[PDB]
Amino acid sequence: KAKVDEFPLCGHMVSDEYEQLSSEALEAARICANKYMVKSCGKDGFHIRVRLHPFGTVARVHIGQVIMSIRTKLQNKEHVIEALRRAKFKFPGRQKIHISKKWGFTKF
Ligand SMILES: [K+]
Repeated sequence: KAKVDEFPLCGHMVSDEYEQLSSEALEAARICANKYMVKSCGKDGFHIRVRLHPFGTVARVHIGQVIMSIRTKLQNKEHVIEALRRAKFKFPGRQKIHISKKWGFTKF
């Protein structure tokens, strides 16, 4: 089950570049974001996930496409921003950070 009720604040690393991202860069970024989150919110104070596939491998990203998402308690908003802001260093091109109560999903 997804802790949507307990971790209502969502942070999203939104791509602003079209490009291929290696499994190594994506994992690096997840490590980075995870590390800061555990020491800032507690190993169980959040949920993190890479929204790209295949996840060596290579994954494609489009402009405006979510790369990574974190959910936690409203009080940790600032830590999420810092987690995503650091992690975006493992990826070339430009990335943006979006905060909301929605996790988002692919739709047609
Ligand atoms: K970057």
